[PDB]
Amino acid sequence: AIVREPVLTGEQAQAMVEVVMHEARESGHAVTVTVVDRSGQILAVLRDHHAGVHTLNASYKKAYTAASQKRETVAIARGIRDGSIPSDIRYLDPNFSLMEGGIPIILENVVVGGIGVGGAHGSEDGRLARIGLLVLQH
Amino acid sequence: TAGAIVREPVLTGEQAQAMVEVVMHEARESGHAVTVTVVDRSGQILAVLRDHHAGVHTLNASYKKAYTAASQKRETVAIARGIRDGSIPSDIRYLDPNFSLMEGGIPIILENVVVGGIGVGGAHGSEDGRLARIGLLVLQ
Amino acid sequence: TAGAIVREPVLTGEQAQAMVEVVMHEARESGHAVTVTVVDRSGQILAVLRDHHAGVHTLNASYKKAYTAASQKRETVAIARGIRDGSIPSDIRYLDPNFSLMEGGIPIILENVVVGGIGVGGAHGSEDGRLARIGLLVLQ
Amino acid sequence: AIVREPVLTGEQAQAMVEVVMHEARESGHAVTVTVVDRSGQILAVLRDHHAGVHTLNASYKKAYTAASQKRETVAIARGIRDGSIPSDIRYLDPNFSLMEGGIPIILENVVVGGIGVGGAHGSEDGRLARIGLLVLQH
Amino acid sequence: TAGAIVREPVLTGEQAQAMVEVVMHEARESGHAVTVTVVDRSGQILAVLRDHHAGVHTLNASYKKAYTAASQKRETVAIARGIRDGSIPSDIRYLDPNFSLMEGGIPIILENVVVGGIGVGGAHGSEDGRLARIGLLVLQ
Amino acid sequence: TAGAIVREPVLTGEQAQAMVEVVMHEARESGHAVTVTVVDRSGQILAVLRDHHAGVHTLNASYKKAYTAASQKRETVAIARGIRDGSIPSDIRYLDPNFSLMEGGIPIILENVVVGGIGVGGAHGSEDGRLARIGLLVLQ
Amino acid sequence: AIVREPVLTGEQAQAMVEVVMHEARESGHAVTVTVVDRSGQILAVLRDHHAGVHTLNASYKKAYTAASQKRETVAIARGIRDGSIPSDIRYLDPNFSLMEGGIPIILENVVVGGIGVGGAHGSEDGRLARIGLLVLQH
Amino acid sequence: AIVREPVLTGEQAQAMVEVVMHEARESGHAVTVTVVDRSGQILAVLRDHHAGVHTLNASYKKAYTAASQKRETVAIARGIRDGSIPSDIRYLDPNFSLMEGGIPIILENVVVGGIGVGGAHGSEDGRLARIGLLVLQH
Repeated sequence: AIVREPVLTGEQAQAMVEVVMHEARESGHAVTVTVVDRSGQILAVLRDHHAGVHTLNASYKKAYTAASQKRETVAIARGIRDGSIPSDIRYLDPNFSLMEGGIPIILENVVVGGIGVGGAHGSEDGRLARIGLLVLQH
Repeated sequence: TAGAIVREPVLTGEQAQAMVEVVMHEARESGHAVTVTVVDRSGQILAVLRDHHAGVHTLNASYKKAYTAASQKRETVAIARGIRDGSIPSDIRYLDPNFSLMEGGIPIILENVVVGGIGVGGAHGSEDGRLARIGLLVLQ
Repeated sequence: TAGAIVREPVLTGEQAQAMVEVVMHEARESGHAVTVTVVDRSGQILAVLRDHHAGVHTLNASYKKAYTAASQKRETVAIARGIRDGSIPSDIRYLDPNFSLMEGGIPIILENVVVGGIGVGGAHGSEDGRLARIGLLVLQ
Repeated sequence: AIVREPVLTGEQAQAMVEVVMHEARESGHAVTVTVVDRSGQILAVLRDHHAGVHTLNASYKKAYTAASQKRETVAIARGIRDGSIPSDIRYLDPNFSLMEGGIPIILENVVVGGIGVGGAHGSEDGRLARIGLLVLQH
Repeated sequence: TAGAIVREPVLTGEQAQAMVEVVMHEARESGHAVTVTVVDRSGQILAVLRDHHAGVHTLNASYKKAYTAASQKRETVAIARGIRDGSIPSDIRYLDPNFSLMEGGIPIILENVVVGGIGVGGAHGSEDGRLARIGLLVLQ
Repeated sequence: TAGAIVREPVLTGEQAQAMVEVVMHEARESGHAVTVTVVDRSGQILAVLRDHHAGVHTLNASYKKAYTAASQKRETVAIARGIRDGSIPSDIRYLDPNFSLMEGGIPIILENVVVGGIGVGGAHGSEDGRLARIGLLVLQ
Repeated sequence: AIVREPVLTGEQAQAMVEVVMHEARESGHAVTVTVVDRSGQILAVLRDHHAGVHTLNASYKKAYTAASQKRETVAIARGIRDGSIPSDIRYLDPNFSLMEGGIPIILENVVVGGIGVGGAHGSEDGRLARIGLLVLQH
Repeated sequence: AIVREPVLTGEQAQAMVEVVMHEARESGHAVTVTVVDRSGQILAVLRDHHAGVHTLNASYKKAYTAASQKRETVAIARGIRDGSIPSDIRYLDPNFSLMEGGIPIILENVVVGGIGVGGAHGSEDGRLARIGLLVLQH
């Protein structure tokens, strides 16, 4: 039969990046935020004019990784460090980043995409990404 | 800004698998050595089957056609005809490195939503299209 | 050899964000499913918004148009017309893998300096250009 | 003179991926399985609609690696860990993955391709890949 | 589903080596600076020899021709002629990034099975084809 | 098989530097915003200078022209003219991803040996060629 | 309103690479020096005819990395080694190099690009890059 | 003035690969040997029909690395291991491999290219590469 599941909308992606960039302004950070769809393809990007261009790749990779692994990128890093996850996870996919700041996006229990932030270093990247995610509480 | 949760059909792995299986059966019965590729709605592979006597280029050909049909929401043969009749600019060829405007890609539609694409390469022209259409039949 | 420090306008993240927001609003009001991309003057993305019903190719299409307009300092539609009228050699198509000579990219200018480019894909031809122009209006 | 060797057929590749996806259903995992030919080029791929897109790369890389190295990817990982294999093996080829789940395919003592599975983590990836391989017992 | 074990000829490293050696000898005797490339049936290199006075582009040219001939199972010159006479759509050019539809690639056949391809670049047109054919002679 | 040691001229870093310096001086005096690129005989960069008002595409344009001229051992403008007059097949465009058959690349020759290539982009057509030629003058 | 900031000029990039190559001559090293703009795109490259072609990539990556991270590449290496920076910083961007020899270029307190040197190994690469940077004192 | 230096000829590259493949036959190994020019661009490749396709990349990367670094790839590996070479050398260039089997080619004291072998594992790769190099004694 035909399976129906939530799909992450352009409007939802836009709302997330807008909130993240507002918070990044407030905290004085120069970042990029990226939201990807279920299959890792971009729905939204916003970059600050003082954010280095690496933050485009950092944020995309984190979003992609979280969307595909269905776990926060920080958790994967923690898992390699404590020996529970093989370190070769790093090389599984050229779009992988295990730096903190990627979070999976779930709607009605289905993974529908990912959000990633780069430019503020790990802790703040994670804090900002979470603020984006929380726009979609349901 | 965010709006409501939107739910849409999803092309399942089982559906993609059934499509490639029926296409390969028809290709063998018809005398063609092909690759058939099914992609999701974002152009990412769900299924590939290649005949060992199909050239490796058919991996690229079938993928590109499937990608193109999914993204353009049109059959690749229709785009080819639009380029020829001047209704579509020829520079469409260079818009995306995964584009192929050769016959054999068809969008996959469930409940009026484009959920993916199917592409076939190796059967030359019209037979790639016929084979791709065979794949769609398994969803009916 | 080095000369003096030169200061020029910078397209801000806020400006790029405002541009993509207004373009997406207009696209939805107009009946188009698009991606809009804004790049800095070196062709590196500042902002992207994509409609979930816009094909993934529109990511590439909009980026390429934005890149092309920023680098060439001309609207992509003007380049397309120059190729057609013979004033621009067709091999311009192959000069850079990020080039698209299809309508919908426009340079972004502040205080007479090209500071970036905007590109739109998914609305077919003239509407991509109209939408890109809407983005420029937010800077005025 | 002219050397003749087995060649992995499309039918064989198809049979392997079908069995793997059946078993993955039964075990409740969302994976991709990929089979490659002797020269690392795809013959078959099947992905579950809940499997992240990284599993395309993971499964391909594992299949490619096993086909070219003529050993299971898990064995290479084990060998780096115990110091018998130099760690720079990781960077020899951009298609390499030393994550468990790639197995070489042998017919009549000749390496004819590789099978790889990604999406279930190492142990289950290996279990699933083996089920695929066993279709070709002779 | 799996069927029987199928055995086919394999182009050996010794055969590929002999082919490139004879082609380079003929090229030097003929006044050409070339690269000759032999690929296996999946388009992966078995042998390359380049003259130090052959431009590096001849690495790409010879590889692409060898790949194309192996995958298409036809001489690249035959494909070029089909594009010109309208029997082959020109978009074949974009189906695979390793395609070259310029003369100089020929499929390698052993016991009626395509086992690889040979390509030559640097001798311009018909001489690339003649040189590629010289390589085939060593298998007889 | 190996033969004798062969010695040939080498384009030095100092020579490549002098070439790009003189080209940039002439470009500024002439009213052009360009990139000039010099490559070694294997197509690998020795020198690049870009004007901050030259679009980033000129990095690719100048490199491709320099590469093409070094590898083909001909001026890119001569290749462009050969395509137009039918003496060179148009598929030369797809032989190598670093090819540009637009005017502005010239081979660099020392003691009758091609030792590299120079390419210029950003000055449109004939001025790219004139600027590239200025670079050659510093070797005399 | 409209923000105005310094932009690294072609003339400035040229002056930097000329000075670096003069010093490299004097010290007997075969290097490449690369200068990139604010967004990591090349403004200048000079390579010695005895410098290996890897120095093109080395110098570019170092320049890019320094421009985007706003810190010297040597500092990032030091930070991974002492545990203050997560090692996965290495994989954030395919243009990253944490080898010594990249330095950010600042004009009037704004990061406007990066300079990188490769071919002399770390210490000398750093020394040469600094000589380039010092051309722009203000 | 005009500098003249040796250039590695096609004939020299051919002679090297022929000797290596003869020795590989004799030793029962399935390898690829690659010779690159001064700027890392291929002059010769020979692969055995039982050598995995990764050996194309392995041999090229080793040849490229040795040509550009002007030292054997085994030496670089040794140097990272003993702490004399920073480990980030691995990421300087996408064509780098620090696996044993790459050797620089020198003519009249000038580095003119590199030879690399892959498929026999490190020690034998190095032994085979050396046999190739020795064709050019002068």
